[PDB]
Amino acid sequence: EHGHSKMELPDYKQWKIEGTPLETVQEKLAARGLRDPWGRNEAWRYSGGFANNVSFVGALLKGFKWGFAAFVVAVGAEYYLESQ
Amino acid sequence: GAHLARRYLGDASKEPDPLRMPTFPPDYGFPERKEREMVATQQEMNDAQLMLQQRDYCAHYLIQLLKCKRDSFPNFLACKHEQHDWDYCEHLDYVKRMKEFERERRLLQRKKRREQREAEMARG
Amino acid sequence: EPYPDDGMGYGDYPKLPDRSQQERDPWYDWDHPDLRLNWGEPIHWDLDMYIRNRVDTSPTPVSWNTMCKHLFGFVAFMLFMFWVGEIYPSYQPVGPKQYPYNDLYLERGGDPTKEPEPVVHYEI
Amino acid sequence: MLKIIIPTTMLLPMTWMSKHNMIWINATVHSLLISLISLSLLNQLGENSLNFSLTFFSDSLSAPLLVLTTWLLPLMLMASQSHLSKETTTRKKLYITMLILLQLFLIMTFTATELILFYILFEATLVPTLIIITRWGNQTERLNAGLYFLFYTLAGSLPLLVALVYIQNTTGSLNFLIIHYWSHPLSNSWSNIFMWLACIMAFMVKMPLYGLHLWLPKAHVEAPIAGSMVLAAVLLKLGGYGMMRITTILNPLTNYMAYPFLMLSMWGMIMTSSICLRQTDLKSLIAYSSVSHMALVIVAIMIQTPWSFMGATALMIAHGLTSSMLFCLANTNYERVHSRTMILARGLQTLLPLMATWWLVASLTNLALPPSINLIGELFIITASFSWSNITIILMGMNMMITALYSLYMLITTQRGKYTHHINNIKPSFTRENALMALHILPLLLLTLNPKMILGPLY
Amino acid sequence: SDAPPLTLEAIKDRVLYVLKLYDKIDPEKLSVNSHFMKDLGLDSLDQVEIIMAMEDEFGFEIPDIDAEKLMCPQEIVDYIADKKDVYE
Amino acid sequence: SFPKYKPSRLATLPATLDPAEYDISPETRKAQAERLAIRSRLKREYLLQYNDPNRLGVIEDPALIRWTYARSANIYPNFRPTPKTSLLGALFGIGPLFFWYYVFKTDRDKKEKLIQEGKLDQTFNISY
Amino acid sequence: GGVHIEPRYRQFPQLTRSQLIQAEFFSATMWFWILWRFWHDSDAVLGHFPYPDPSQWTDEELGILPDDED
Amino acid sequence: AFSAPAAYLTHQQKVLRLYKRALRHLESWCVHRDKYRYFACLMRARFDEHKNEKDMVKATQLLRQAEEEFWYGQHPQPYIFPESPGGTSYERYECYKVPEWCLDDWHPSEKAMYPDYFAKREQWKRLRRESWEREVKQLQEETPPGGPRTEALPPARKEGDLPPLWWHIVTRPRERPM
Amino acid sequence: YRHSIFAVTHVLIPVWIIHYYLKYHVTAKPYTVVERKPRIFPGDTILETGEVIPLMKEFPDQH
Amino acid sequence: LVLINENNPLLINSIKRLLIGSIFAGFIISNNIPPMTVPNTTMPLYMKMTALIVT
Amino acid sequence: CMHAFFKAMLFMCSGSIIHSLNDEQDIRKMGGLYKAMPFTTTALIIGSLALTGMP
Amino acid sequence: PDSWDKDVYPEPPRRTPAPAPQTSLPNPVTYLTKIFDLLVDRPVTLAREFIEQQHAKNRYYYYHREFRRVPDITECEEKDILCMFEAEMQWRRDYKVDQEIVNIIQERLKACQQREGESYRQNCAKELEQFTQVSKAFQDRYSDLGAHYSARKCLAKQKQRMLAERKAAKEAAAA
Ligand SMILES: CCCCCCCCCCCCCCCCC[C@@H](O)O[C@H](CO[C@H](O)CCCCCCCCCCCCCCC)COP(=O)(O)OCC[N+](C)(C)C
Ligand SMILES: CCCCCCCCCCCCCCCCC[C@@H](O)O[C@H](CO[C@H](O)CCCCCCCCCCCCCCC)COP(=O)(O)OCC[N+](C)(C)C
Ligand SMILES: CCCCCCCC/C=C\CCCCCCCC(=O)O[C@H](COC(=O)CCCCCCC/C=C/CCCCCCCC)COP(=O)(O)OCCN
Ligand SMILES: CCCCCCCCCCCC(=O)SCCNC(=O)CCNC(=O)[C@H](O)C(C)(C)COP(=O)(O)O
Repeated sequence: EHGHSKMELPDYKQWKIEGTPLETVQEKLAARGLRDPWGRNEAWRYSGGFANNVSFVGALLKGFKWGFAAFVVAVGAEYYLESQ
Repeated sequence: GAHLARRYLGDASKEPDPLRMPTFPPDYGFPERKEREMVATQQEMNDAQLMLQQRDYCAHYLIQLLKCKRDSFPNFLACKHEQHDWDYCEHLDYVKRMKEFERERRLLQRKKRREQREAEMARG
Repeated sequence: EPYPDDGMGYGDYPKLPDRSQQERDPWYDWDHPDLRLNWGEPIHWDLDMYIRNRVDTSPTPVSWNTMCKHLFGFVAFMLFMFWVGEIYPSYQPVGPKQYPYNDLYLERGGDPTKEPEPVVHYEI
Repeated sequence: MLKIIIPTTMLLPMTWMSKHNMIWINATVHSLLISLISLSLLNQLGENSLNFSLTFFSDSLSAPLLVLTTWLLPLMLMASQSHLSKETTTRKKLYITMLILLQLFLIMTFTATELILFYILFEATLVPTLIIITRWGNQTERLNAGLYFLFYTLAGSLPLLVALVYIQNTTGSLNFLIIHYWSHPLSNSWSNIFMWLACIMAFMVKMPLYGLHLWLPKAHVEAPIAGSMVLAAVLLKLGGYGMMRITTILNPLTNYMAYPFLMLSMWGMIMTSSICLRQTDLKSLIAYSSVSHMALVIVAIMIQTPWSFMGATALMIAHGLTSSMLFCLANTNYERVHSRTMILARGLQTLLPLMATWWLVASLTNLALPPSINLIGELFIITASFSWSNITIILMGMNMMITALYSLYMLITTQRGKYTHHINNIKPSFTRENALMALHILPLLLLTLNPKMILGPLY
Repeated sequence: SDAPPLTLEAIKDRVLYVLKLYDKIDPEKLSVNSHFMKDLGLDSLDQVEIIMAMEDEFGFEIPDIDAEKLMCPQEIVDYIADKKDVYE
Repeated sequence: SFPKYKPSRLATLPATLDPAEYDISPETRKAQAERLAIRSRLKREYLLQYNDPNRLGVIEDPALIRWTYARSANIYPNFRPTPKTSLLGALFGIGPLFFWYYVFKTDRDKKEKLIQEGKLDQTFNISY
Repeated sequence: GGVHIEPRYRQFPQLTRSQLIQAEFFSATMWFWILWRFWHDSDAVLGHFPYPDPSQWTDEELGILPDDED
Repeated sequence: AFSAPAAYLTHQQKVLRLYKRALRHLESWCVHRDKYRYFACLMRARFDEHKNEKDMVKATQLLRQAEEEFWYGQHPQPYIFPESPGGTSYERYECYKVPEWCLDDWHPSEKAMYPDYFAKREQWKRLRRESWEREVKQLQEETPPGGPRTEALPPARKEGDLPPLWWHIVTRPRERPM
Repeated sequence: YRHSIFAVTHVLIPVWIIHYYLKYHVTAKPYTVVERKPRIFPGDTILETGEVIPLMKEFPDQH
Repeated sequence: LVLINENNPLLINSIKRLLIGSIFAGFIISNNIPPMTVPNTTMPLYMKMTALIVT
Repeated sequence: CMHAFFKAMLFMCSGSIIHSLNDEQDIRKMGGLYKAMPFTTTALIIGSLALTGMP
Repeated sequence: PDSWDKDVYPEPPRRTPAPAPQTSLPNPVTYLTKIFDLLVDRPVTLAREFIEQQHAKNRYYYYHREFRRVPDITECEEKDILCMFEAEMQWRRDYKVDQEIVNIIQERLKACQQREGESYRQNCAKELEQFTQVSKAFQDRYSDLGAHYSARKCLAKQKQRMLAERKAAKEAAAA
């Protein structure tokens, strides 16, 4: 059992510079009077699920919400049980 | 840390060095001169065989902590009152060591002041 | 170009450049790819010295003289600063630790038949 | 002892009346049988010795060397079985006769209760070796190697005869028991200094000492395989055995006459270990390794402390077995390659895995890895020399590091890497070579379990 | 590893995918046998850039002496297949 | 302007920074042609000897045999005693021996003197 | 041992819910443990015993005489 | 690796190689893709401004300060592909490449398994045996007198002929034999 | 079943052999197995004698 | 060519065991062994937090 | 004892990344793996926080 | 066990504390010890009993060899090789016995040091003193003899030491 499923490559017209920080590169190259021929080739790095990035601090607190909820629940349970 | 900066930037003889302390007799301050008490004898401390560096004035609380840890073994956090008591006694010992350091510092201050006053009176 | 006609027994053997053997063209189709050699070509007198498993003279991003200067300076500065810090140690504002039974005389070495001078501790 | 000497003698008529296609089988079987008989000698007692008769005696120093000598001959036959395929029956029988004569002379040498008989057989061991080297040798330099091996030994050993007869004239007996019991101090005089030099130089040349080792690389390189193993395993131990036997009458002169030889050995160990690093030949590299180990043994013997003697005996046995194994492996490589050059054949581990395992084990043993007897002897000598002077540890540690370096260099250059492309005659290793390596290595890992059998009389 | 056994048609599809995103050349005009210097009017530096793009996309790097003499997508595909030992 | 790369014995000059191949003359091109010619001749000989189905051995390399002979068996016949060779031999073969002898002699003399005075504290030194 | 996951070629790879919930659970467990221990054991970081101020110590308990007695 | 080298590199080849190295090291310096694209376009701009220079003395005067500037800012730890001569997995599988001729030494019991493979092996061996005899003569008659000048081999010209010296190029073990 | 036989031929049998070897051969010779004497505190009772260690002297206990 | 995949029980289990370890083993071992060093009970507040501040 | 746990964790996570990225070790070629490899990134985050000395 | 004499290898009475469970939480140590006893000690004990009862059915003895005393090298003639041989063998046997005595003292020292735990510096003073005395005696007796040691060399060392100490004593008394 191996990876044989006849994968199909997507259409080449999907990748566009729009919605990516390649606009800034294109604009500052046009200001001095050039263009980047390979701009679309890497648009896939900013198009799909990779579009949204997370900051370092947000990365550190990966499970803060669930842990905080569980901690509050446990503290309340201990408070209401020990007071007996 | 400030004392290190004061010693290595101000006057060395102004305040002591840890190696040679104490430099004044214990009876210089007050004449009653109460003695420290030890509640653990040689033999029971030897049987508990704590450590050579753990056989200090706070040994009885350490022995009680060892007894509590040995007795209630499975519940490894059963006994904390004696742990806190031992920590408190060690804190008090550190406070007494600080008292010794500051006492020596002020005694040396007054000794320098006395020497300076005597020299000024002789010169005058 | 043979080695100079000195006492040493090089004789009639070409003095190939001291260029190493790791930095030969790694993409050429050598007859011996691991050693980067061609069949029949003259062999350096010191091939066993340069076999990519030993000293290689590959050019480095930073000059050799500046590399040596920087490394020696870093090591010497570290040693000098360690000695300087040894001259000026770092400690805490406390007196020496106090141990109850004649500075634990019996527990350190023993010799119980000598009756050492008894050291008493100053409560403060 | 005659229960050992007589069968070795009977090996000759057994070989000469064998069929043309069954000499190897008979020689191997009866040599192995003889080795079993020799095993009985190992059970030494804490008292004097096993004084068999007026002519032969066995100690706990002679027992391990005797067992190793009797054990080596089957391995020599299995090693020589390869390159003697195209040889006539008479010449093969002559080769086996030379090997048997060498074993008989060594057996008679190692007991030799009298020193003159010891010297006579000690020089008798020189003729079959020279014939083997100069007759069944491949290269054209075997003649010069034979001349060097003969003359280096004989020039050193000729004054020894004069010294021995002089000692007999003054002392009155050369029996080793009487010599040991009636020993008297040697005064500090020029005559006594020259007696010391005469009695010592003959054994120091054969060990060999650094500066007189020029004959050893030639003799080891140009000799056939069997000559190489018998030189590296047993013939080098003759000098050390003689020195440890004869230093009983040179006290207290040695206390200051050992300085030149101690310095020479403690520096030549480093020099030859360094030489091993830059070597274009395998057999030469192994020969220089043997020189380094024997220099360490010289230092140990000259220190003259109980730990020195124990370590010297252990190192003797261990180095003999290890050098024999290494020469075997080099010969197996040379037979397929026909070149005898380290970098000509590379990456043989991909083609011959089990021989790569044997190479690794032999290199590890040569590297003095614990708890093998190599490291036992090494460490005993290190501690004894440290007691002698605290500064020797620098030289000994440098030697240890260089030894590890050149051992792993030998392993890596010939086993690891990419195979050479233009060699396509690397046939799979035969059962004979694998059995030879196994019989070389298993006794070492077995002796590491009972070290007291090889620690000498001062155990 | 679990790396699929990439085949010739997959290699050709990837090559054309990389080329069609190079806006200096029009996707409609290009073919598997199209040249670079003449049929598409590309500079030598441009050809070096295409070679480096395929280098980055395929994860293996082409030596200069072999990269400077690849002028068609078909021979690039053939070179990659020869490097990676592709049957079909 | 940028700081210059100064080559050394163990860090040689890069080919790109080398100026020999920027001052190009027709004789340099001729020399490169001859070098490539002899290299290709050797390569063709090796490949002809290498792909032969009849060959079932090791291709003898004259260069390797020549190198081994030069390294091992050709040192003495080309040796001549000169002041440089003689001085190097005397130094490297005598100096270390006497240096180590002096060091060990001094150490052992000091130890023996301390033993005679008895101030060494040799307690528990049973094994020797 | 696992499930069949196929390559994507310039799209986000498939993610099974198992790994997502497992990673979220373990991160939540770590943060809950940290918060719980900080709640119960606050002195392990902030300290439990005040640091004495040596300047505030009067000369009476330090055995200092007013520069005239000795 | 495949193509035989020339006796020397032309100025164009030097310029192209310098361009490739400069772009690679710039990519190594500029980790992110947008920055790399921006600075690669800037480098291409500063690289093509001397494209149309005519005299060769000044062009050779250039590409020298260019090499010095490259050596000054070469990112002493560049990015190397894993299979490159500097990569982390350069010669990782070179210990698994067992030569084809080893199969000639297999025991008949081992050859009993895989019979079809060994039949095709015999067919290939016969093909090589005839092709070598043809190739030696073809190469002998094709080479110019005085020895070859470059290490480029000619293709097969007749119908049944095969390229000279093909056996050890065709029968490479594999890229990843195991 | 796999783990059941594994714990028998890989764990139980070595335990049996080593326990036999230590109990009846290693401990036969003196000083082969030496155990650190257990810590004795105030208040414990000794199995061998039955005597009770006297307690402490009631140090002043505040906080 | 995205080949990202971790859905293998071996890797997940091996990582999660060390995860539970690196979360709880420090507490367990610290509180489950007898004391062998004199505690540093009293310390200046600025020096008490020096590790956290510098981190 | 503590370093054993968390450093073995870190190396196991690094090996997971290397295998998932087709034997790539340079961090210049690792991009967005916080969402692509959730268990690996959570394990690496926990290991790094333990290494740095998180209370 | 009675295999070894208790006087030569002394052992303290090894007093041990009694279990004082402070809590009702069942400790795993006692349960593990009970199960280990049940499924390890019982089969081992049965096997040992079987082996011992097999041994008892065939019992035979081996004896310790006793050696007579022979004149030392001090009352041996100059060249009487037989008396020299006997004295030399006796001296070697005494050397081995002395070595084993030192080994016994070292074993006692190591055992005491390990047993006493953290108070080894105090509770094993007697063992260290015994080892010091025995080591000094052994060093005076047999040290520095050399690899080729013999009874004559040891006697010469003893004579030289006696001369040195007699000269020192005479100088001290005459001072
Ligand atoms: C379960 C058992 C485990 C242990 C088994 C141990 C077996 C050991 C076998 C190996 C023995 C090694 C050889 C020992 C030779 C030295 C002793 C020998 O010289 O003694 C001789 C005697 O030797 C024996 O008679 C012959 C033994 C030879 C054979 C040994 C057994 C193995 C032989 C295998 C040969 C090949 C077998 C067949 C292969 C096809 C002469 O004795 P002698 O000096 O008068 O004794 C005087 C003292 N007395 C009066 C009390 C006797
Ligand atoms: C080359 C490879 C190695 C070969 C072997 C090397 C080993 C041979 C070296 C010989 C060992 C030492 C020989 C002599 C040792 C005695 C100590 C003496 O040398 O020192 C001084 C001696 O002074 C001078 O050395 C006198 C001798 C000088 C002549 C000897 C030749 C010196 C250089 C020759 C080197 C050649 C060696 C190789 C020859 C081929 C001390 O003076 P003194 O205390 O009053 O006399 C002590 C002796 N007494 C007590 C019996 C009276
Ligand atoms: C690999 C080459 C090694 C060469 C080794 C050669 C050197 C060996 C050492 C010297 C050998 C000759 C020594 C003589 C044999 C010993 C006999 C003896 O001890 O008797 C002495 C006699 O001593 C001598 O006669 C010695 C004379 C030496 C003459 C030959 C010189 C040979 C070379 C000398 C220097 C060599 C030393 C270093 C050699 C290093 C190796 C090259 C006692 O004389 P009596 O008559 O009894 O006097 C008592 C009344 N007062
Ligand atoms: C971080 C590292 C930074 C490194 C910076 C490196 C320095 C950058 C600046 C380099 C300066 C130069 O351009 S040095 C300029 C070198 N001289 C010339 O370029 C003259 C004619 N050039 C050609 O003919 C070429 O072939 C060409 C037309 C380019 C292509 O041709 P193609 O049609 O075959 O593609």
